[PDB]
Amino acid sequence: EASSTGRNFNVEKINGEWHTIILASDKREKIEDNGNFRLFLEQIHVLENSLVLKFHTVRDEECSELSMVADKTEKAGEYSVTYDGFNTFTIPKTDYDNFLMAHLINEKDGETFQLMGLYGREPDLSSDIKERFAQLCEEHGILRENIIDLSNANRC
Ligand SMILES: CCC(=O)CCC(C)(C)O
Repeated sequence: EASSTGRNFNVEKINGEWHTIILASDKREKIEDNGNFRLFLEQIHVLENSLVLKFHTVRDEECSELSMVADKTEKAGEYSVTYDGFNTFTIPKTDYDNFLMAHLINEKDGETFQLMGLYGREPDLSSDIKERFAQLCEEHGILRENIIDLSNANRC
């Protein structure tokens, strides 16, 4: 297990397929049925100073491809991407082969909100990992009512 902000982090290892398992935010509407941030990650392609992120959005079961590139910032293990405002994110924890936890801060017109996600190499993860994710969300001030499990709706 490693953190993108640590020194033993090997970016190249998060390359490949991933799935959105759980999404959480202190701004629930952002990840609800019609939210701009209810994104289902499909793949991460690691570049020297960037990350190519491929997702799909869903509207009444219809899926649409979406891609974007996040660039490294001045801070180690942190990336930024423009999407409905300015976003910076880090990877507080991942084991490379099974799960990945992300933490993002969005700033738009003086307004801010944070989003945290749990991603898996498989379309679902154990309840222990999910609970461990819920505990990290708590530490960031995000309550369970604002945590949404999408493991049963992440496929097209
Ligand atoms: C605009 C980019 C996102 O919402 C999701 C970022 C990750 C996959 C890092 O959590």
